[PDB]
Amino acid sequence: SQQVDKIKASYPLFLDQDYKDMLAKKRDGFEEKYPQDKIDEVFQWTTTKEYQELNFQREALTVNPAKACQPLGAVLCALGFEKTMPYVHGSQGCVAYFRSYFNRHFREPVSCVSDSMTEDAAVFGGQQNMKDGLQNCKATYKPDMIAVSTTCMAEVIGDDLNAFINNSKKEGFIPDEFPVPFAHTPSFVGSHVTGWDNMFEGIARYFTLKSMDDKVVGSNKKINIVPGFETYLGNFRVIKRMLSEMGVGYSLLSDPEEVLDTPADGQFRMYAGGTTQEEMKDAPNALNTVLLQPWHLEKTKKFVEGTWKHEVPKLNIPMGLDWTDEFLMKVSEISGQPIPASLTKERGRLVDMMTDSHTWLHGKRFALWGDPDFVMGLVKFLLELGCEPVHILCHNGNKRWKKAVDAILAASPYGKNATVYIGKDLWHLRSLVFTDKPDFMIGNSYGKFIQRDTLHKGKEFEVPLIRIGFPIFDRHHLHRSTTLGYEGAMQILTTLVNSILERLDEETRGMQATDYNHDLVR
Amino acid sequence: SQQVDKIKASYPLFLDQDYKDMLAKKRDGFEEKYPQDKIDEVFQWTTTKEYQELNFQREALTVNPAKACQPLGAVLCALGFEKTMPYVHGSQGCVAYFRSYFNRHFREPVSCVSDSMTEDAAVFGGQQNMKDGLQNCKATYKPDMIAVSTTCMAEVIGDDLNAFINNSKKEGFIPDEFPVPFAHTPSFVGSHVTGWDNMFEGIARYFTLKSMDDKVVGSNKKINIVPGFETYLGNFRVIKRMLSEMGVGYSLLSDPEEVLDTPADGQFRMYAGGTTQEEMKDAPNALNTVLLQPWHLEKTKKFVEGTWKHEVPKLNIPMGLDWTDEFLMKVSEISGQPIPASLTKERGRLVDMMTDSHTWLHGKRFALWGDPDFVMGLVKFLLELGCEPVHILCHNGNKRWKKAVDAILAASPYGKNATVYIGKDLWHLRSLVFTDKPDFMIGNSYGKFIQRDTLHKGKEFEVPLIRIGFPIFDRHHLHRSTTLGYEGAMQILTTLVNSILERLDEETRGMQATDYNHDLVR
Amino acid sequence: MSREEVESLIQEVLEVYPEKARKDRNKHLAVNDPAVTQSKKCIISNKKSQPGLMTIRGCAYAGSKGVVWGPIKDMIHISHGPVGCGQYSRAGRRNYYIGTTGVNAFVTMNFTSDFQEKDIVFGGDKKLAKLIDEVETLFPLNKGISVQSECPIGLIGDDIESVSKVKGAELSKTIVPVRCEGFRGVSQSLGHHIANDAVRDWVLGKRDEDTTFASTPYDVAIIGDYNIGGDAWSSRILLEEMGLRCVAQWSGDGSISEIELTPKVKLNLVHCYRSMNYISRHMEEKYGIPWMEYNFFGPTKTIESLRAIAAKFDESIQKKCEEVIAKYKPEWEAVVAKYRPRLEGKRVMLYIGGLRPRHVIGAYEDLGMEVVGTGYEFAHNDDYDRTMKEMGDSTLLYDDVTGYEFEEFVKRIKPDLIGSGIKEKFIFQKMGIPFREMHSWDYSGPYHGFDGFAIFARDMDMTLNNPCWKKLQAPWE
Amino acid sequence: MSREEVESLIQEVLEVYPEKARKDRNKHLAVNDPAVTQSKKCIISNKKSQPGLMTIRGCAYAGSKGVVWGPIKDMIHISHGPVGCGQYSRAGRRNYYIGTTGVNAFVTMNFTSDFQEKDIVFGGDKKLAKLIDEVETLFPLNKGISVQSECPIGLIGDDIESVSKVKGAELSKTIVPVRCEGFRGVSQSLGHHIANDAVRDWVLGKRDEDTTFASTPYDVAIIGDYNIGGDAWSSRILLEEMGLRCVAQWSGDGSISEIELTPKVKLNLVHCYRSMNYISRHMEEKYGIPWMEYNFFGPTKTIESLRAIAAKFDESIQKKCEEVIAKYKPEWEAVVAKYRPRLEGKRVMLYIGGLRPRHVIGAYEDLGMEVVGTGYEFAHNDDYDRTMKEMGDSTLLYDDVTGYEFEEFVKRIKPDLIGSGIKEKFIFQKMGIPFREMHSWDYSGPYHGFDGFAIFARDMDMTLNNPCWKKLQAPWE
Ligand code: ICS
Ligand code: CLF
Ligand code: CLF
Ligand SMILES: [Fe+3]
Ligand SMILES: [Fe+3]
Repeated sequence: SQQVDKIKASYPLFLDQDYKDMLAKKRDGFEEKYPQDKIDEVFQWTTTKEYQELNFQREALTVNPAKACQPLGAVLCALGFEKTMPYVHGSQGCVAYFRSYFNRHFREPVSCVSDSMTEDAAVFGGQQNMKDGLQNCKATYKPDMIAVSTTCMAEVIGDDLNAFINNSKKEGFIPDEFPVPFAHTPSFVGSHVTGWDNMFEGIARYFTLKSMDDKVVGSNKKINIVPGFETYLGNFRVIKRMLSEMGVGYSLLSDPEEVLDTPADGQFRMYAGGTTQEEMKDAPNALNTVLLQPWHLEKTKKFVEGTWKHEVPKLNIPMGLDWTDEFLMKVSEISGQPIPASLTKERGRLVDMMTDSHTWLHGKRFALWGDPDFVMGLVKFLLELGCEPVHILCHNGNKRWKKAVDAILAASPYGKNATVYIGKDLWHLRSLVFTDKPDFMIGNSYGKFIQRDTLHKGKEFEVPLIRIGFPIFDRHHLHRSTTLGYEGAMQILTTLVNSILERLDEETRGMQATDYNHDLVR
Repeated sequence: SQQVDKIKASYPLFLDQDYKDMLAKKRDGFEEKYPQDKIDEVFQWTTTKEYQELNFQREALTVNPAKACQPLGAVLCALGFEKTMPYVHGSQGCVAYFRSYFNRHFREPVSCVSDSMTEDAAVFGGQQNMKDGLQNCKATYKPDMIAVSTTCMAEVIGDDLNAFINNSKKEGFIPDEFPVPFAHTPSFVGSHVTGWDNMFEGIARYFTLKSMDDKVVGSNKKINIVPGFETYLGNFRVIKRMLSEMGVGYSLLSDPEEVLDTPADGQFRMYAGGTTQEEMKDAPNALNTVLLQPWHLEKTKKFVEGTWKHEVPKLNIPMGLDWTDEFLMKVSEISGQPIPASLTKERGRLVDMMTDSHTWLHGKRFALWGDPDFVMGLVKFLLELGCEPVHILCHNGNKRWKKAVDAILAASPYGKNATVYIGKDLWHLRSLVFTDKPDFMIGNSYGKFIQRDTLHKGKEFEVPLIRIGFPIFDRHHLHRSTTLGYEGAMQILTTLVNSILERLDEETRGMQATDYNHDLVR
Repeated sequence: MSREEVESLIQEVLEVYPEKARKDRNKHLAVNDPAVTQSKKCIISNKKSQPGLMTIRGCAYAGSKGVVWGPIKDMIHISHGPVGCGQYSRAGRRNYYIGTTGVNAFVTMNFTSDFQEKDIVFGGDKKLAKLIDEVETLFPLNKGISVQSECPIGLIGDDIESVSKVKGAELSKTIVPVRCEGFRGVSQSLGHHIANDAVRDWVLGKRDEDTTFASTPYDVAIIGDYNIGGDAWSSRILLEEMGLRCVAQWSGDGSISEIELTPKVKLNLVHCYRSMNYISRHMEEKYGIPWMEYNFFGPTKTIESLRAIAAKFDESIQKKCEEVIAKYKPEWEAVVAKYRPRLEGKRVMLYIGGLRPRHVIGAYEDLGMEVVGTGYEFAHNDDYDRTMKEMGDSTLLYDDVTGYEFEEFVKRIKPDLIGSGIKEKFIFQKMGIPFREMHSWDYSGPYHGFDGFAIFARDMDMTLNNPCWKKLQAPWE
Repeated sequence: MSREEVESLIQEVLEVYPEKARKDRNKHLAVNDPAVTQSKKCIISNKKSQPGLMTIRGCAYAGSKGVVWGPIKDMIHISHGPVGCGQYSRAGRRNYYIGTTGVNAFVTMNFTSDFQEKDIVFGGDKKLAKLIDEVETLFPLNKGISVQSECPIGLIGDDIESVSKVKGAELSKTIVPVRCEGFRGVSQSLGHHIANDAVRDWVLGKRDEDTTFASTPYDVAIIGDYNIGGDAWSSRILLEEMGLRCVAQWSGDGSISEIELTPKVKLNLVHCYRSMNYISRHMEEKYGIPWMEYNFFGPTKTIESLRAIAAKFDESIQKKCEEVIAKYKPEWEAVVAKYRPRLEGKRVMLYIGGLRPRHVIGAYEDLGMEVVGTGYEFAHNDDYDRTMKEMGDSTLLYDDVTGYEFEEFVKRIKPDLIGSGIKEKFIFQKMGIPFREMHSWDYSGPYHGFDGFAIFARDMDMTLNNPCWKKLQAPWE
């Protein structure tokens, strides 16, 4: 039943008594469900130290991963270039999922094609698909560049991307001069960040390897900036804004901020903004190249150092106070521009908020996850705030990364209860937040299910999720936020302290029980 | 008892068994408390339509005001001029409260002096206090200007500010040409926004009334901007930013943004930034003057129109989409500068956000409060979003304002269930959210106590607070936010949709009960 | 527009293609006729996609894991292969269920063998077998396991069938191998078929020799309602108020036991022909159980389908059918009285999967609206047959529509509303065209039965008449 | 710093003033000397503030409504006059309580007569009478009303005493007139006095003729602990573990019944002498009830004070005193072992109201910290008497310190920690000096008793040794 003037969606509709009874009869009649006592008992068991030991013994089963596969990253990288269509040589199913995944995070169109390889191509190779695909894509969506990655099918059968593209040109399906950079992006190696790296390196090689002879380091007086896999629009914007305030010439290599934030003004724009081909061709003439997320830009680094000869400096991700300082200082050294009054002030504003909020932030315990550069920067800032990052999880991280993070933890008393985990998943993390309970989780939308499980044990056991990372699907427009630089540290601080105070408010709202501490002023 | 390794503050300390038992004995032995049954019965009664009727029959008693007194606003106006000391002629207790009221909102120092009128000045007037007060102030804190307002003591006794200040100069306590603008600011007339208007109009008069002869409208090619009583730092910033983007010469008259946001860099700065005396003297040479909050800038308008001869345009506060459009189009017409590509794009990004979040916003019902201009801007934006503002309360509003809001409501189908209340307080609003329950409140910190009362009746009756307004004492750094312009509209929309989604998550987190609708993607 | 104006529209759009894609796509675009039925008179379907054209289509893994198997709540489903497939499909589809997730239900979880390069080189079978033991230990209340094959599994010669038998017998558990590799077929569709065969082969027959189930003349099964936003529960309540006993409901909110009891029912009520007809024909062939299609989308269809279902039973069910129709009458007429005036005259273009493009037409018509275009990602010619008689003369039809084509058709036809998928949504919103998600129901629903119609109407209205649509043009342009 | 450097600093600071303020301020600034044990011989207090020097002081209304009367939970207090005073003082002071707010308790609510111009002209006595009736209708479980006069009440010649007498008789209800107009006196101090006189004349006597209260030899009252962050509850638990019965506790978490029962007790235990000595003297003279000061701030003072309190009774209580001491010994010893190493040798400057500037010194000493400068807003010479002996030689003392003085003293003494109020906090933070609120306890507490010391030590540590303080200089400056 519905009341026409007060219509109910699934919640709270199926709470009506007639729906409840129906659901009861369905269960008891035909589902042959384990009794409620047994369900409770197994639940309890999954929260124990005993169950956690078993869980951390897994070798073959992964449950609830905190990573995705390479070509997703290859696509995002490609979208950062001027009128460029991403193109994933292999199976189309992969492509439907890349686009959806990004649509839901950015709440924007996301343009990408496949060449639709099927059983036929499994046996004879994807050569024909590639020829027809390149010709059809160019004619239909009129890109200035097509950037090719691969799905795991195309990798497993050893399709030769290089030869296939050359032949397409030889046989006249697309013009010789038309840009078609490519990269092997096998889903069974690394993760999405590794695909970003592979694709970028492939695009840089395409435009510069054969033309190194006329290049002179420094000649164009700019710094190249490579952002890596980045899903906050505010992080492209802050980097540009800080360097513009400094009067530093720069080139943002892969800049998707315009194409992922077009106006709703009566037309669809398939392409917008993005790094120009002229900018990629001229990039070797820069003074140097800075990598914003170095822990997934290794291949790009070797190319840049080995072929362009830039002495890529040793910088962490510009997150939190010290590392944003170090980024700006390094940029000043390379460019010869002084750090200006505006940024000095902004820094001091960050520091002021830190002094204003330290009492509520002090000692607070966090479980967190994400990609490796983002995770270590959040870790650093948390220590700078006097917070304790106790469960630090990076599913797509490595031994070398872990060691560097361990060293960051050992340099601060706030690190002493922290453990770093690599190769582990959100089911491992679930156990951790039961056996060694933090106050909060910082993570993506998949964490909402861990919060749910904790609450089920009891209110006193609940660990609330603070959404920072990727993907975020269950809130709106948070992709516009910023996590780098002073601006980003300002946003993270505000979110962290207000989440703490919101929770305290919830715990002290009971009248005549806990509202003695329901203070107007905090 | 404490465990030294896990120390407990008041919450949760007094929930320990020994404290709970001690608290029970205090009550049973000596507090002669009404029985719990009677307390529950009287609570229920305070939620009823019967009690709401008695409540709205009050003529003499005010309970939980949503306004403050004139001089608070005068101080904030004065804080907005270069090296200026606000100075309140009257009793010092007022000043301690003004400062600490602002300290808690901005988490910043607030400088203001009193001339400490006592019982003796009650008999003989405050003449001597003014003379010694001005001299002591000038020598001790070395302001470039002292802006004088009054407390209610000094209004009632009838102190003649003009004479008192003239005598102070005549007798050599402060230099003859040292600027001492003044205003009468009676706490028993209007409210804090009224103090802001009176102070501003007194300052504009001081610098312009007697030098009008050489002024020519438009000769400086600027537009004057009067912000009014404003406690979001972003609202100052956004107006400057937008005008700088259009290449419009402008002059922001009363600009406290710097002195309310100084860096923590090792020195305390009593004064920072602010409108110079030269900009106040030259203000009559502008093309026109735009009042950002006209419903509390009436006296300022009379002065600007009567003495400066500016044709102050009929613009609402630039909040939400249509009124930011109108504001930019009026500034374009006055200045002859076109609206640039950057702001057209920013606008369409706001509409894109509205398209992306309209399904969750639709039909959502709101009670809200604040100052008149801010309240009508919020109402207007809510209608543009497809929301229904059902309870609109403005304690310091007047009948003409209310008629303008009723017209706004009548022009949208979303206003059909809306009522506007003036002269009513947050005890009146408490009744409204019980008897005609909305989904959320939008207001200041005082509303956390209405949310508490709603929840006491039962979870199904709870109405969550969304904190937008002044003062906000129980979150940190929200005073950095923006409510004006496209930027401000973007921040409010985001805050509104995510409050709705957050609350749906809370309602759907019960495993095997409501979590069928606990969706990853929203 | 007249037939001719559409005909020339299709030609103008095709001019951009190179010859080969041009000739193919001509065959997948058509105009509907007043007399001519039988699909192959005017349009082709269920063919390969032309490379590089931005098909909206997914893969056979989507059809099998995401669509048929994934919703089954008390089983654990393994995305077997590398990490992406199971991550992108984690909880994207709102196939609602009742259970204690991570304990006795596992729908919104992502279980995977997360292939590394060692698993490509040596094969995944030993990992699969270790993975199954780890599942049994950590999730002891699972009632069965499915192995959903991603692309590399077939290509490197793994034998999931053998792992599944060996571990099945060793552990006395149902372990279902499914060869739904994404390079098979051309779309989600082949994934349906493969998933049905795996149901047939490994689960459906488990109680063939068992006779303990106490049956009645009124036992039915709801087959191929995936319970999006609770759709299936809104249909069920109506079937039971009519006096039928729904013994099995799958896949939405479906348990493995209910699948195993399906051969015991008297009638299979099929929501989605495209996805479940294979298992439906196999059950008639093998158990003598008849099936029928039904539609609870809008009051008109719901009423007609309740009558047709009742007619298959005795007079007592037919009488209860009339009591149900009379009870809900004032409710749905009040939805009409309220929302029809607000939607009368408005034009809709649809693009969806294999059923909804024709199945939702009646509900729009109940609200006075007109469907001027529809099409399917992966339908077959029998779907198009049923579609042409449901659509008006001179309307546009499109199969495996390309991104370019959909944009261009819309620019020219200027529908008031578009109902499609998430990959389509934000494109048309930017073009100022109101858009409703017609897979996910835009996080709303149910849309089935009478209770569903109330929500469906609210939802078309809130979006079609929203104030945002008037605001796209800046006043200085 | 030596005596000569401090005195030199004092004259250096006075340089900026005009001669009149200079001469007055010289008398309010002193260096302590343990050679003179008599307040007056060194410093002047409780005089008018110099105009325009940015004193930190409040008014008599703050002293009476904000401090003494407002905490009383089951009475309604009316801020009678214009809208400001009641608004700025709404829930800014953390006088914690147990009750059902808006129903039987009213502490954090703001009740006002909200004067308009007409009430200035015709007077507010008729509006006060109507307000009283509206209050009885809407808040029927209130057990009393006070009327807290703001500045204009006395200045326009209202007679709130007459309204209170006539309305009290009509309704058989306690209505307490309080002439705490903010222009009265020089500070919050006279407000204390006026509010104690009002308790005396209108409430404290109500049960002088009743003999039903059953007494015991161990009955005490806690007078003038306002229960900031729960301070009085942590003090109370220790008195009850020691075998005393706390018949009354006011004004924090205080009821009107327990004020009226106070004359029944055997001893008045006084936490704040400054605010409550007036009533305590009145009770000794009229009822023969002795009183004593005590300090439960830090274990040393807590231990000494428990012993002194116990000493006023028999052996059985002294025995319980030593048991309470042994019980908490391990807890406070661990707090010291953990935090004293982290705080040892660090130097603190204080500036607070009328008690805490001397009262909290012992707690800092228990953590090995040194108070190098203290001062009061509104203390009298008997307060400076007790101070000089608790402070070390050559320490700075300041009375009604101006903003300029406090900032210049700090710049030169360079303390490691400052404990003052909200108006001071953000100043010194900017200058890089760790700051703790010593009125509000920075939203923390309690700080009283053994339980509060734990909290107190954690707080000083978290702030003094916070990593934020190393970051104020940009590395490139
Ligand atoms: S199964 Fe099919 S694409 Fe019949 S694969 Fe698809 S939940 Fe669609 S038109 Mo998503 S043949 Fe169901 C469908 Fe229809 S996932 Fe849902 S909406 S009625
Ligand atoms: S058609 Fe194939 S079954 Fe279908 S969705 Fe594509 S792989 Fe999977 Fe998986 S891990 Fe990523 S998303 Fe791929 S490239 Fe390999
Ligand atoms: S010393 Fe006087 S009793 Fe004290 S706090 Fe000042 S008024 Fe009040 Fe009130 S309304 Fe405002 S704050 Fe004033 S100017 Fe009148
Ligand atoms: Fe968008
Ligand atoms: Fe601050």
